[PDB]
Amino acid sequence: IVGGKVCPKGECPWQVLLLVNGAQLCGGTLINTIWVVSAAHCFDKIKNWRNLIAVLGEHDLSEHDGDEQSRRVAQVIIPSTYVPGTTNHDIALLRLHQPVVLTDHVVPLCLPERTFSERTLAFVRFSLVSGWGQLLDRGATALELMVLNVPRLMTQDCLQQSRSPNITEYMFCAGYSDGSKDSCKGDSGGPHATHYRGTWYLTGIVSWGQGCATVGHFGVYTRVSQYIEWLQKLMRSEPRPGVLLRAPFP
Amino acid sequence: LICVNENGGCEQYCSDHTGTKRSCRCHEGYSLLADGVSCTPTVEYPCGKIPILEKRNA
Ligand SMILES: NCc1ccccc1
Ligand SMILES: [Ca+2]
Ligand SMILES: [Cl-]
Ligand SMILES: [Cl-]
Repeated sequence: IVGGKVCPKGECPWQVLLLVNGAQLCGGTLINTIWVVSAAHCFDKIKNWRNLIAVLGEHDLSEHDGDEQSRRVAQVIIPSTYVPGTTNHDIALLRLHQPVVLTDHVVPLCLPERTFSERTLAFVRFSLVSGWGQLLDRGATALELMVLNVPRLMTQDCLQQSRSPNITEYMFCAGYSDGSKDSCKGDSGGPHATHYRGTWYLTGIVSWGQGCATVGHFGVYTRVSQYIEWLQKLMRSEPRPGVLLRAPFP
Repeated sequence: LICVNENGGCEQYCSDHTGTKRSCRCHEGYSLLADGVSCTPTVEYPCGKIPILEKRNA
């Protein structure tokens, strides 16, 4: 995250850290006790699917304070329409091997109904994006969880204000074109969370951009509203042998 | 009332029904109050609420 602030410990309780062989891979969002939403592109280069770990309750990566909960990732589900190395359909649904225990420091973000998300949440101007990604373009990653308030743009306006992948109906733009504030490498997969009448909801996934905090460009986020029914169906399904599962979309 | 305007007055989710009818609903871990619009937690850790801040104003 570029140009944000430290998320006070426990104020981003749905944030997930994904690790491969102990190394930071990506972020994610807890949506109930066994399910995490992340970005498909995070898994393009995974060789051993059995070394993926999700950590909940994380805050300061330099220490252990006892609020952290680590789980093996039992399933990584990606839509059939996602093509590795590209930007469209950038979403993954992860099943944890064992549920996390909800606590003051581990709480799911609400996955909204599609209609609510499209008709109401899509018009809330500002939303929070968070992660332990790079603090600057070409810079070191964060040791404490960072958070940034970003305004959403209608895609027509994003394209007009921007100056290369298309912005599809499965994406939206948010942030700033002055190079000061953006999500960055390492934040991929993390939440774009939107507040409405006292409750927070998952509206986007940190996905891509032209570099990070690039002047003349905005951050691009997976439009989660397009995937609500796909996600809900998969969460009712029984697990299958083998971690990676490609599931038909729609 | 209609769900596309003002969320139909619902705190959370809204369904339009045949006639001038509307039903609000709440996410799991919440129940709908008698006003027909508000949602109140039914569990300790409902989704989308931040415990340390909910306690900070309790
Ligand atoms: N917000 C731009 C971005 C997202 C993910 C990775 C790199 C850049
Ligand atoms: Ca820690
Ligand atoms: Cl099934
Ligand atoms: Cl496997």
